[PDB]
Amino acid sequence: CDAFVGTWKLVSSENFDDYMKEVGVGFATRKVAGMAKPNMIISVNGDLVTIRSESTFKNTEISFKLGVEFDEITADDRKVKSIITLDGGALVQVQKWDGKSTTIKRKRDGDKLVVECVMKGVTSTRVYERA
Ligand SMILES: COC(=O)c1sc(-c2cccs2)cc1NC(=O)/C=C\C(=O)O
Repeated sequence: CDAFVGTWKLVSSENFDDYMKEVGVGFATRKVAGMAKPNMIISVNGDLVTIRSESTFKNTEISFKLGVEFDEITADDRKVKSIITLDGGALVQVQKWDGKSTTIKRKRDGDKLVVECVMKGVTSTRVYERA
């Protein structure tokens, strides 16, 4: 996942509130998520990949190996089982909890890192560029 390594800053967000509503995120948390201007910092050390999200409002970090299930507490405070794979050159994360699932796809497109979050056909698109 060398293509993904770096510090990325948010440049656009589309349909994020509706996505969060579909997942079940509370009103106040959606408000915070909507106004935050996060950086996404991706690094690799051998077979261990780390993805950090940082803003004045919230900091999250996951460290994982491709294709190995791990436990995660999400930014919106869900406890999920996550599996991340490299699928068509994209990093694809599936989160499962309470019999539900959502997919977060991170892809490289030109100079952009495009993040697509989908649940039950509701999709948010958040685009990042190098900081
Ligand atoms: C279902 O809930 C989510 O998808 C939440 S809550 C949240 C928060 C940030 C700060 C407080 S809560 C961020 C996200 N998600 C993305 O932020 C996912 C895409 C990204 O990395 O840009």
